[PDB]
Amino acid sequence: VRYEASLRQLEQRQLAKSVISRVQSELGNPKFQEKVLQQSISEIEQLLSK
Amino acid sequence: EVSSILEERIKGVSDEANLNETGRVLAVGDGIARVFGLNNIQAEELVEFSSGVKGMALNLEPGQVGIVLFGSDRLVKEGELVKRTGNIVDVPVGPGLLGRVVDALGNPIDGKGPIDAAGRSRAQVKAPGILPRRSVHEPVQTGLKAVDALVPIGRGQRELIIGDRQTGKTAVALDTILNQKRWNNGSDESKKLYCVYVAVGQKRSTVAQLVQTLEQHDAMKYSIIVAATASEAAPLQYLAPFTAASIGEWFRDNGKHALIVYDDLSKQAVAYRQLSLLLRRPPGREAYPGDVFYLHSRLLERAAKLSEKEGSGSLTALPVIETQGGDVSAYIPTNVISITDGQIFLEAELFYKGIRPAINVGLSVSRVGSAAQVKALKQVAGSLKLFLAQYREVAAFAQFGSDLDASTKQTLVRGERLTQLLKQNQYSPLATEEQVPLIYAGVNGHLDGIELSRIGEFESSFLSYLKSNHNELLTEIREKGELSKELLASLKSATESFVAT
Amino acid sequence: TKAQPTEVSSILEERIKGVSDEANLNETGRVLAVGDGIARVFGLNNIQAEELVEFSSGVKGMALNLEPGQVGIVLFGSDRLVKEGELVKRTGNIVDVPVG
Amino acid sequence: STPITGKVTAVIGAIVDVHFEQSELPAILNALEIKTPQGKLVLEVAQHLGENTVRTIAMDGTEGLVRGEKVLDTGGPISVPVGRETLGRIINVIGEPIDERGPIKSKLRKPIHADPPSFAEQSTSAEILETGIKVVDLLAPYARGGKIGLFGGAGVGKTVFIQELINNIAKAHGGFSVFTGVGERTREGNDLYREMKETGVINLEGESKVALVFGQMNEPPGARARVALTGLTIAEYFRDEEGQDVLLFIDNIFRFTQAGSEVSALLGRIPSAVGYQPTLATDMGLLQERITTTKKGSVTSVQAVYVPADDLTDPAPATTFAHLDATTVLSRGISELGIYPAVDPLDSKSRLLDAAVVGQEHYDVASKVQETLQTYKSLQDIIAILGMDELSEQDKLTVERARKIQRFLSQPFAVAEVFTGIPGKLVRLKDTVASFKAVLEGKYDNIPEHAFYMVGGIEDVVAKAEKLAA
Amino acid sequence: TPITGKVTAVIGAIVDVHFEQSELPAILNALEIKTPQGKLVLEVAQHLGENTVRTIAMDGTEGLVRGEKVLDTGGPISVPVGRETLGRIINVIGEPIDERGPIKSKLRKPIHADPPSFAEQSTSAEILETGIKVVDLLAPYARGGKIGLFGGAGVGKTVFIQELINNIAKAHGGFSVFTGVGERTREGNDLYREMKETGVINLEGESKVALVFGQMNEPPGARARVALTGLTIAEYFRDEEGQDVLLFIDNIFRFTQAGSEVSALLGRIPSAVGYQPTLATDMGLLQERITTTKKGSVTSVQAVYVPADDLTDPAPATTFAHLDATTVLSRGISELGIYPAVDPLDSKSRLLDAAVVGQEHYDVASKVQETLQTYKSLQDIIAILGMDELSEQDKLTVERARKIQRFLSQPFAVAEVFTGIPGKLVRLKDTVASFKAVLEGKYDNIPEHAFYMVGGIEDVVAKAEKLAA
Amino acid sequence: PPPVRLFGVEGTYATALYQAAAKNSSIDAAFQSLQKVESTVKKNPKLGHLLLNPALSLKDRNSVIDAIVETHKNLDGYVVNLLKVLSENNRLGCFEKIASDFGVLNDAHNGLLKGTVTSAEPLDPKSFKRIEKALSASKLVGQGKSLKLENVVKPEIKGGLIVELGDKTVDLSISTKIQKLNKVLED
Repeated sequence: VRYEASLRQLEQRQLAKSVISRVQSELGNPKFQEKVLQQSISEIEQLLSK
Repeated sequence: EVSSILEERIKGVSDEANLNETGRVLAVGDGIARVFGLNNIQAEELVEFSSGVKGMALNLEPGQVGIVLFGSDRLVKEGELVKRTGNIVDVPVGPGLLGRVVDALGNPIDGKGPIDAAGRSRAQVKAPGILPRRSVHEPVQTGLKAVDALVPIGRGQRELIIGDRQTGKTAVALDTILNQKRWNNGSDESKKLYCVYVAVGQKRSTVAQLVQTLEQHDAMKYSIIVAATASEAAPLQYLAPFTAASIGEWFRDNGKHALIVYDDLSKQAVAYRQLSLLLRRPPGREAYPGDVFYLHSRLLERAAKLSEKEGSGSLTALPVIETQGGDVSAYIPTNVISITDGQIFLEAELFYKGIRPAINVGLSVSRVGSAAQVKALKQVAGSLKLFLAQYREVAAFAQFGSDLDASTKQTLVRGERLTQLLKQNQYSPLATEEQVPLIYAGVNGHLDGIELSRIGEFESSFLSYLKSNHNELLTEIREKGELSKELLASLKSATESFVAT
Repeated sequence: TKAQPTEVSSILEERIKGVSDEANLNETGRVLAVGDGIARVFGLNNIQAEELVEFSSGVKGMALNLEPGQVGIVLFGSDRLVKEGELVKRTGNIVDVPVG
Repeated sequence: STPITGKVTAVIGAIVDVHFEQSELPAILNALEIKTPQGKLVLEVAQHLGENTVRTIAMDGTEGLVRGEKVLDTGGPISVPVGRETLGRIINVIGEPIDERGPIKSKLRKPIHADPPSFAEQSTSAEILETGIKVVDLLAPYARGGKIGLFGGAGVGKTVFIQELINNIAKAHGGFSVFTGVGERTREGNDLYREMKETGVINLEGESKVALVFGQMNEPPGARARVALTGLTIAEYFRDEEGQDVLLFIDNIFRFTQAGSEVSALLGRIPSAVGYQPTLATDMGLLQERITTTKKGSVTSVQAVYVPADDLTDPAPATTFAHLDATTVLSRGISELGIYPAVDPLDSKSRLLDAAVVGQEHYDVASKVQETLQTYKSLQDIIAILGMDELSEQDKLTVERARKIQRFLSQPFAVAEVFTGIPGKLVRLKDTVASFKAVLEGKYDNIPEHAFYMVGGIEDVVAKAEKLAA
Repeated sequence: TPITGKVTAVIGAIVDVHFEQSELPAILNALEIKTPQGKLVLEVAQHLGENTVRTIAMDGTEGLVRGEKVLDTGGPISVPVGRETLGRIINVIGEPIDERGPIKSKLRKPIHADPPSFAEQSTSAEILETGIKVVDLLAPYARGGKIGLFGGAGVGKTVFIQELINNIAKAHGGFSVFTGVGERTREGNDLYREMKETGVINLEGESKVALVFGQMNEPPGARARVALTGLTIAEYFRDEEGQDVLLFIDNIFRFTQAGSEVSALLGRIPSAVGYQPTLATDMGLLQERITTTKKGSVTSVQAVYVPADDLTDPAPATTFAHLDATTVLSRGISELGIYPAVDPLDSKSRLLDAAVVGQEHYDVASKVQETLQTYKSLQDIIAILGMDELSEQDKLTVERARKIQRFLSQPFAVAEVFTGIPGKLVRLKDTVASFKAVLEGKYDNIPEHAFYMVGGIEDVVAKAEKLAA
Repeated sequence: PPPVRLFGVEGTYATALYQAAAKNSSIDAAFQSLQKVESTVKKNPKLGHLLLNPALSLKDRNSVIDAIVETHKNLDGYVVNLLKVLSENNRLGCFEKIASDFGVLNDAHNGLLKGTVTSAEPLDPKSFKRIEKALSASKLVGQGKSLKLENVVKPEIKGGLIVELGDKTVDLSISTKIQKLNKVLED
């Protein structure tokens, strides 16, 4: 049971480093451009709703 | 697995903030940030710095609002934006706190899953008024015979455990918690004290040993452990008693009786000192800021025996103050002494002398007196106070070692035996129903005869004997709680019979 | 920055407005701020040390601190009576008591 | 006038600074009210710092305040309500009944601050109060309209001592009384409320020959400071306007000193000796000087004082020590001896104790007591090492009388028919002088020591001897 | 990160840099000013705004010219850890000052490391016997524990630690860390030589010990982060290697002290006695980075230079709080000539219990405590009037206690030079027996001098014979 | 009364200048002339930089002031009285500081809202315009104060945008979202 619980934690930190790898992938892409446009228009909708 | 559900929850937190107040960090250092902005800002507010650090705000200045970080500043950096939570500090309060160690912000640090919380409350809550209070009338038995006899504990009382550093300092308190197993296990809710042990400034290892000890005696099934280890922030330490108090108030509010041990407030003072001096507040007396009395007093006054219209609620408090070098004139010890309703002075010399628990009976008072002492136990221990007082006087004369008269030696002989009678084994409180006989024997002078060396043997044997024969009698002492003429006679006969063993 | 009566915006505002001290702050002073029974007055340049000065609250004081740009009067009367900006005529006689 | 709107600039502590509107000046010792979700927070103007920025002290909690927010000016000192309607309710510092007997039906209000009566107004007659408590009566009689002072330890039955005084003297007294509690525990408060309902000095439907101003320690230090001033103003109304005699009581006045010390620090004043406020002398002076027996009335204050760590050399008790007319010390040792009253017999001095004033007989008897006890103490060291056998025959008889006298002081309190459950005793002044005279003459040297313990008069000393003899 | 700056101030060893670009390092980042003295390593401690940080300088700051170019190394200083540390003396920076050239680095880790969580804690219960009689009798140690010493430093304090190293660390084996904050350089050299001689360091072979040494000549600021550096080396063993370690710290007063020096310069309102306001936090953080996790158990030995030997001083006081066992050693007991000079009424361990070491041990200890406390109690009376004027019953107690006091001295082999008496280590089982007999007065019939400066009960018996001749 | 007090140290000087010039009525003239002399102080590089740092006398300072009013005979008289104040207080190190502050008070008096839309990279002009429109549309603009939109480039704020103006910000940067995602996914 002790190693089983440890293995779940180990899986989570392993999968955490994959999040870092994925973060580098997103910020590399022209998703870096395209999602900024998405955020921009979202701020237009939101701040206009104020 | 568990990861997929957690990620789903994380994806499930979106939705823009309108950040109606911002401010830019500028002077930040020493863990005490100061931000410029925050035109709207409640006092004592919780502000989330954009770095995942949350800090309460304690100084509002017409330049820079001084927000004390609850985190380390190694995650904070200059010019960050801070977004005001818009809620003054609050903690989850509920029944689920029973059997849980929780840190200041109510995260289970024993990680027995999320706290089952029936509410949230606020750190500062005004104390019970004169009108919603009724006089104390409910005993609390610590299972330390000397404590029960000399400085009886009731409910809604504040009694200060004071004395030299960690002279099993924690252990003196822990014994009280342990004896509350007898009622707690019992289903009498009118005798149920839910116990909250607050540990401020202690290292994680100390706390861990304590919770383990509590689990060993299987008492953790009624304990709430509020902890603020020494690693954790000075602001969190400062906030830690006040959030413990609110946790107590949920019990108190429910009318359920409870007891809160605040061990040790002395470290709260150090924390408030650090906090104040890096809020640049003018240095107070003995470097502890001059409003520490107010800080401690407001905390302490929230334990009370609420009126019968308020359902006879009662949070009981036991503060614990370490005296540095036994200095009772130090500003922080002096302040606390005034606030509290008792002193339970522990003396190091008597500890070394082997009187454990160690109580200097002259420096110990219960100003709330024997209104909360068990009625039976009051009768038996009636002249115990006088005897001990005589013993003290006699002992002083005895030092000079002048040829003492027989009257002085009657006292001396009686006194010596009484002292040995008081002694009890640490981590092993004794049932009050079976402490009443021992005091009867002593007070009715049967033990005065019995040789000092074998008093300890006699005590053990006497209990065995009463268990054997006068177990009908013991049942009556529990049941009727006042020694009637018949009980007094039965007890007198039993003791007399056991004089020669 | 440094404590000056030019910190006091009203004094300062007169200076920006090109209004001068004109023997009402050489004579005569006007309180800048009163706390702790210690009015700190801008003016009174003719004051002699420890001289008795009388407020318009009828309070009398002596001027233990003579400081550059402020004269720290100590009130012989209650703090309550005194208030800021108050004309403080210079009694012009160092503490003296009838003897005879 | 036209409510001066102020915006808070700094919430620091009790100190909250307000930036009142330009061209409209507030004034020293004014009262500001800030409308708050819970009541009106009262801030007392305590400095002007210029640019219409005042620095004011809070009298209620400062939590949740938002920097800047309208602050109305109600002007002048905090004005409490005074009246004969004030009798029979507990009234907090900001002048609101906290026992919820509905809003007090004000006749007049008066400011918390008021000027001490002038030398001309003050004329004080020497009159002798009777306490009934034997030790007090013989060894430091109290004086009517006095400024009695209960110097003593922490709650060493401090409350109890005052309670005995209220039980005897207050009930007896024709004047009103005001019980003012400065920074005291709500357990003690609730007990006092209940007890004074029980003793009927407060009769909720009936009349009340006392008013209460309960200020408790769960109030901000600033609020704690002006509890004293409030209570005093009620007394002034009684003294002056109602023209009656009073019997003021304040408790515990170290809390008054302490409170002032704290907000001094907050006021930014450089701390004075042993951290006390540098204004301690004048502040104490304002309180004491305000309390006096004028032509208008007479007020008999009994003020409790807590001597920190029983060191009277500490500046706070020492400053008070001068200012109070009829000192009484309650000492740890005497309490420990099991002698309750805990009054220290050789450390009790009263202004009226002069031979003419108390009468020559009273004086002579008490003089003999003082010498006997002082002798006993001097010889105590000798008895300690040498033993009693090496003392003079005369000395041995003196020691025996002194032990008897020591426990002859003991009297059980009426208010310790709870504490000890032993019926209280009120012993007539003349009777005490007579009874002590007998003892000194040694007309009870055939009486054992414990037959003097917790007795009353002469009759009691004999009776308890007969009882013990059996 | 390459962030140029200029040196705005050099107020002591607390240089302030003013970055000219709007990229600003965070707090606890590290900067290198390159000079003809090589790099000087500084660590950001405050942000004072306007692109002006204020940095603690961990190297000497003499010769700096204001406006001097700075470059930001970024993040906390990263020491190099491994097993390759074992057999090195390393400077605060991490430089190999034992001049065995570049340390073969595996992982280089930040000096600042958050203390392991409440969950990670694992409570000890081990008995660790040192064979020192006074330790064994009065307050047994435990593996993973935090052991504590108080008194004058290297007045015998250093020797005590050396005795502990001599006993415990060969038996323990495995990794061990010696970290000496502000120690006397010559004493450190002696230790280095001695360690090499006793093969714990075998430089030809492998060393199962590593060393960090911070000389007291090192600038105050440097001394502050000697400790943090050592703790990192320990953490690598505790965590990554997962093998039980040892740790020695001498003096942790120097850690507090160093902080107090920098504190003033940093600009903090001085707290009582003059100590830094961050005294409680800094000590707390440090002492929770030394702990026994479920990952590993690290026995630590901490040495507290009590200033003026006043325990009431706030820095020693707050140290007393974080220790698991202490054995305060008193100058008075030193004057009595008892080496080891441990005060016997001022020692405690949470390991002295009648469960932990059993009732028989506890009973033996109880009687010792009572006897000695009586002896202390009668010290006044003894001085004012003769011992003959004490009660006969008491005179037996006094005679016994005088014997117990003399008995407690145990010659130490590390102190063999100083004592001139060959040291002796006495078994834990033997110790309980020896005291039991003495308490029953079995061997009380032979001079106090017989008990003086000698080992176990058997040795005393023999020493009576030696005296008898 | 100024249009909201801001700045204590140096800003009591600015406040005074403002209110004094409100009583002069001409604040704009004062500001403009101050701006012009301040600009020529900055565009005086020898001793208009190297004697912005006090080290010389009160009398010498006065003579520097005299040179300054030779440099422009348009400076009103209130800002010439401001020169007197600064010379008398012998504080020249807060002259441009006061200038900036007076600018803040002045343009508050003029009523111009200030803002910035910090982003990772300079945004589209269509984005600028859309945001300008949005901000004017929003209740934040009182129709009495007209935004400044200042793009700042801050790659450290990795992607997204953060709009700032008033004490109100909306931060939809990528860095913050990543930060939060990571943090909660470390939980």
